[PDB]
Amino acid sequence: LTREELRQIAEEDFYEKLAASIAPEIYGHEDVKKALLLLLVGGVDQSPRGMKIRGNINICLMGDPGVAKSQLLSYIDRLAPRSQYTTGRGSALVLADQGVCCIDEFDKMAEADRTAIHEVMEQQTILNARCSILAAANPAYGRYNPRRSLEQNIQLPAALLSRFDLLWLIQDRPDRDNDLRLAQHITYVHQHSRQPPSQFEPLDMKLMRRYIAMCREKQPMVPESLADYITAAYVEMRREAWASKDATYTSARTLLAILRLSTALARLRMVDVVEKEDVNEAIRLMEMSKDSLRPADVIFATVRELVSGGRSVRFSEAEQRCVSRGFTPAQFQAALDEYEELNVWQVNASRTRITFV
Amino acid sequence: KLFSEKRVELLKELSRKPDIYERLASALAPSIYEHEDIKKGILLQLFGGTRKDFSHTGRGKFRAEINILLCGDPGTSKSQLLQYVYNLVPRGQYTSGTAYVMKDPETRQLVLQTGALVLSDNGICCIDEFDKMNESTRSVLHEVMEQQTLSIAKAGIICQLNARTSVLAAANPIESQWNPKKTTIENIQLPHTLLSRFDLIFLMLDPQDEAYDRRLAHHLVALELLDMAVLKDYIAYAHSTIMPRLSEEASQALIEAYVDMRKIGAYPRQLESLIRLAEAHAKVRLSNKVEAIDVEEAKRLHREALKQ
Repeated sequence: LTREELRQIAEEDFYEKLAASIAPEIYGHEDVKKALLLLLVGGVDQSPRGMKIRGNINICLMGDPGVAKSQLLSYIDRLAPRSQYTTGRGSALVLADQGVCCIDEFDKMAEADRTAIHEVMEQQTILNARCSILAAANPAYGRYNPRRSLEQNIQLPAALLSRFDLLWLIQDRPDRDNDLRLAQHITYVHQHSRQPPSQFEPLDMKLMRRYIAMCREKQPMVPESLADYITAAYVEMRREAWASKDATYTSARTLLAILRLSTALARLRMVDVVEKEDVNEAIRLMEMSKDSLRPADVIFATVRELVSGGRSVRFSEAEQRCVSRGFTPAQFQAALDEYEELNVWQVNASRTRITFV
Repeated sequence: KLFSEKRVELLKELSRKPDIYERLASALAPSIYEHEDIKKGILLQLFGGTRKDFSHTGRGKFRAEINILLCGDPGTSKSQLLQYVYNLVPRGQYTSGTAYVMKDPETRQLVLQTGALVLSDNGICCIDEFDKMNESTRSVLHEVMEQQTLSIAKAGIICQLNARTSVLAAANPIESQWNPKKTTIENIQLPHTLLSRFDLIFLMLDPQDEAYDRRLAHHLVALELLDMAVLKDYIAYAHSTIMPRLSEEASQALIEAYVDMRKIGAYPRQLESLIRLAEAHAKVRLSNKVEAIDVEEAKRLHREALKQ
C-alpha cells in the first residue's frame, strides 16, 4: 500500500470497520464477517520437528435457505485475490492454491468426493492443495431442527465437521422488529443503489485486498508467557465440551484452530508477537461459534480456619488473626455474638476460650 | 557387506547397553506421547521372526511375520503413526478401505498385474479404516493372513502368488465411542476368524483424566536424530545376519504359559505368535539363543494387551 492509505485504514475501531467492510449489503452477522476476515488473513504455517501444521482457516456456514449465504460466498470470491467459487454438482482445489476455495451446496454432494475432501482438509495436499476451504450447507429437511442432533441435521460425518475449524449456524428466527429492520434496509439498498448510511464508509475492495496481502507477509512468533494461560483456557473448554454430550469433539484440532486464530489476529494488527488480546478474541469467537449451535461471614471463616483438629479456640489468637485481616475488634465482637446466636458455639464467661458446639 | 567394521563396532556398543530397547522405544515416533507399549510392539514387528523351511516335515511354510491391529476413535495418532511407519520402512505400503487381469494389446493374451499386497512382498502393508471395508476383500484377507499365499481361479486363470507381508490395520468402533461392554466384537463387530488371526490387538482409548489432557496440550504446544538413521541399518543388519533359536527353558516356559492361558478362556495360533514375539525380542538383544527374558517379556506384553 501507500502508507497514507494504511493510515486511512488505521483509525479508531479499525477492526470493527474492517469487519463491517466485508459484505456490508447484508445486515448483521458481524461475527461471520470477522470469521471471513480472519479466513482472508489466515494463520501461520510451521514445520517443527518433522511434522507440518496448517495455518489455513476452513469455515463451514450452515443455515436455512434465504439467509444470504450465496451472496456472502460471491462477495468473498470477488474480494479474495485467489478464489475459486464452485457448487456441489458443478465440480478446482488445485486452481485455488494459496487462495480460498468457496464451495456451496456441500450437503448436496455424494460421499465419494467427500472422502477425498478429508485428505485436502488434513494435509492441504492431493499435488499441493494449500487452500482455505469455505463451505456452505443447508438442513436436510429445509429447516434446521434443534430437536435432532447436529450430525443428523447436517448428514455429514463428525470427523468432517471437526476438521472445519469454525462452524457457524444461521437460523431464520422470526422477530417482528428485526424483520422490519431487515425489510427497510433491503428497501433502501434497492431504491438508493447503495448500502444504508452506517457510521463509517466501508473501505474499497482493492484497498482491503492490498491490506490483506501485506498482513499475510508477517509471521508472528508465539511468546512462551501466554502458553500457560492458553493451556488453562483449552482445559476449561475441553472440560466443558466433555460435560456436554452434544458439543463437538474438542481434540487437538480445536487448540490448533485457536492458535491459528490468534496468529491471524496478530497478523491483522501487524505485530510480530501475539498478545493476550488476540487469545481472548479467539476464545470469544470460538465461544460465539459454539453458542450458535458481611464481616460476620468473613470472621466466621477466619475462626473456622483455626479449627484444624481442635474443638476449642483461644480468644486472643482469633482476635489477632481477625485484626490482621483488616477488621476492627468491634466488628469481631459483633460477628462473634451473631454466630453465637445461631447456637454454633459458646464463649467462655472469661472471654479466654471458645468451645465450638 | 554394506557396513564397515566401525559401524558393526558401534552397533555392538549400542546393543551392550541394557536400555537400548527402551531407548529405541523412545526413538520411534518422537511426536507420539505415552504409547510406549505400541512403540515396543512396532519395533518387535520390524524385527519380526525368523524364517524356517519345513519341507522335510511335509508341512506348509509357517508364517513368520507379525501383524498388529489398532482400534480407537478417529483423529488419534492412527494416521500419523501409519504414515511414519510407511515413510520409515523401505518397501512399505499405505492403503485405505489384489492381482488383476490385463489384456495384452500385442498378443491378445491375458496377463496378470500385481496389487499393492503382492508389491509389498517382504515389506509392511498398512491399512486405515479396517471396519469400513467390503466383506469380499476381508474374506480374501484370511488366506494372506494365514498362509501368506494367494490363489486365484477366475475365467480359466489359475495362479498362486507369494504374499509375504505384515498387516498393520487401524479400525474404528461401530459406536464411534467406547460403549461399556465386554467383548471387542460388541464395539467393533468383527468375526472371530480375523481377530484370531491377528497376533497383537491394541485399543486406543482417550481417557477422561485431566492430567492426560494437560500433558497432551503441552506436548502439542511444545511440538533422537542419532537413533533412527542408525536404526534403519541396524534393523537391516539384524534381519540379514542373526537368527535366534529356541531352548529347553523357553520350551518349558511357553508350555506353562499356554496351559495357564487356556484357563482364562485359547488357540495354538497365539502360542505361535508368542514364539514369534520371543524370536523378535531375541533379535532385539542380538542374541542367537532365545532365553527366559524374551518369553517373559512377550508374555508380559500379551497379558498387558489383554488386560487393557
